[PDB]
Amino acid sequence: MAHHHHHHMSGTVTVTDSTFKTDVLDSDTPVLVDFWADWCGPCKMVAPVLEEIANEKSGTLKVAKLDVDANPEAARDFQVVSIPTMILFKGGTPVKRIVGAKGKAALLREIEDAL
Repeated sequence: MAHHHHHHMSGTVTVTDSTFKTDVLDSDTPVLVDFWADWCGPCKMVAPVLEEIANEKSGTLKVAKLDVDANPEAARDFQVVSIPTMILFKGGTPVKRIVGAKGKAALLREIEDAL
């Protein structure tokens, strides 16, 4: 029976729903979740633009993603009409929400401006 693992070390990782309340909820940090495709089309465009905000933000936060194609129920559950959707959580709660495939600048404004 192996308990310890070497997966947590991995930076960007998708957090399951059952583990969400164990990771997000538990942790008291701003969880950046993105509800888009399986990561290929849009992710390729929102790859750098997203990394920028993270690089400037800090190196502690966590970036979670989910493939809508596989988890379509989760989309509608959180009102998701567009593919490039994102929700800025904080302590297991949707404090902010941003949607749209734009540059780091704009994407960054959608947050602060929304705050």
